[PDB]
Amino acid sequence: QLIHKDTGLIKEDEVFLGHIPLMTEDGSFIINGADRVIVSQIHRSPGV
Amino acid sequence: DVKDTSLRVPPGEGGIVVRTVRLRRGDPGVELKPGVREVVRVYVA
Amino acid sequence: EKELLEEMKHPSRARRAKARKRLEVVRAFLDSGNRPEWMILEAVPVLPPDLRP
Amino acid sequence: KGEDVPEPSVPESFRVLVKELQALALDVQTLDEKDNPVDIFEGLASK
Amino acid sequence: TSDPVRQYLHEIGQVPLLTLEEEVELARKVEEGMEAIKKLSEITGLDPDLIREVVRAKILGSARVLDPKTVEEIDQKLKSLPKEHKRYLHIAREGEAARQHLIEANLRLVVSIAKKYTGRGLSFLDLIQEGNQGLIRAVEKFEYKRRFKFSTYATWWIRQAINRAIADQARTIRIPVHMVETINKLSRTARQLQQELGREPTYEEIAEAMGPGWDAKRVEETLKIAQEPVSLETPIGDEKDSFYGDFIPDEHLPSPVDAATQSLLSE
DNA sequence: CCTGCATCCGAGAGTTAGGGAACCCAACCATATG
DNA sequence: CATATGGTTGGGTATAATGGGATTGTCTCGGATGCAGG
Ligand SMILES: [Mg+2]
Repeated sequence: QLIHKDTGLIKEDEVFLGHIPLMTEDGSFIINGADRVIVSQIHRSPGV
Repeated sequence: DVKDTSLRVPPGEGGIVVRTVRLRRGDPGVELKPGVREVVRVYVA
Repeated sequence: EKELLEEMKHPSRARRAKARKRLEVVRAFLDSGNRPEWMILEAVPVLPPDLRP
Repeated sequence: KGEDVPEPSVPESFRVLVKELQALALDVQTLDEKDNPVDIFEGLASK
Repeated sequence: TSDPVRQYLHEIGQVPLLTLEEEVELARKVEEGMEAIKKLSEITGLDPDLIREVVRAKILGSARVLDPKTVEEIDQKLKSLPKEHKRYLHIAREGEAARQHLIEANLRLVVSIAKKYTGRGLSFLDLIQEGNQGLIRAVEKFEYKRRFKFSTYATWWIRQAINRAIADQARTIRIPVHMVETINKLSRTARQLQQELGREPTYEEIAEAMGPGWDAKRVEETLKIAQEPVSLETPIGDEKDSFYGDFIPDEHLPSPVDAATQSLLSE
């Protein structure tokens, strides 16, 4: 929604943003026709 | 006025041709790179 | 070079070392025949295209 | 042809090295026993 | 020490801004100096560009490097005119000084404008330098008699200079300005038709949306000519050992087999 | 004035294989065609 | 050799606008060097 602070008029619109890849049932992705796996990353936890 | 640019079996390979796929410009869902008219894939077992 | 050679008579060792180090460069330039001002570029050479294809 | 291979020449990587050293404003020269210049480029780079 | 952006920002910030009075005065002095220089040129009969150059060189001083002989001779001849004319020369000097002061004071608008063009093939400092060129153009062409503020006229020229520099220097293979504009229009139209269609449009859609004189083959050729070259040093693999150019064979030099065939054929 | 003492910066860190974002308007040389 | 077409290039827009955007888990070693004491 586009809201004018002064007038108060509203302009509601649904916009297409692109595509999001979908995970298959077995847990992989099909990127450019090729099967790919995202590997989990171990790192230092945030905090004090 | 033309020469050979054919696809041949590399050394140490070969077998039985089991599957052929052809993708041309304009085919639904096909996205070739600009300038490439068509692509041919051969699956050999 | 003459100033540095006289500088090499000081009792201090660090000062003598500095004079010797400066003299290395001065004498290298004097013997080689290279001019110091050549260390500043005016014309930049351009590599042949086949080596930057 | 059945003969034995001839004697080799300067590899092209040394010519590439000389050209890349010239691009850094360094004059690399090959000399003979009497300190005269020896042209390893066969004359293709001399004006 | 490092980070030249900080150094340039500090050097521009060392010059105070201007008020309306100072700006209008500087514009008046530049305009009357240009009028005075053309009057001198008419009186002496020489080329106006040359007297402009000698006046500017004498103002800039020895510090800034036509040789000194001609500048001195023409200056002394210029310092020989009778009264009611050398006054023009003085006004020209003051106008040139006013032009310098105006550019020096308004440099910051160039940075403010150029800071919103990053990420388009030109570094920050290059955009600032081209904006400075546009600012020089605007200063030279500015007409204060219209009572309008200088920045309103300067912004257009700064943007024009930045856009022209981006169109001229952003690509390794130079594409003319009209063709670059055509590519930008193609991209915009394709983006809007992508959003509208909820998917990437086919080339016929873009050709239809550009207008008459556009077919799918032309769209394909235009996108092909818009391709940028890749680096021969693009790293392949995680280890720092394989480059893209390592996989490209040389097709120019004849192979040993080909040379042997030619030699045997000659024999 | 000398000296020592942390301090900063720069240069190293095995081989082979496989891998891959403004728009418009008008003049002017270049090239194509006869 | 003589044009005629597109492609290319230079010039122009007038409310007012005035200082940017990232930074992060190695380890040792050797020389250059600024700072402290005597
Ligand atoms: Mg390797």
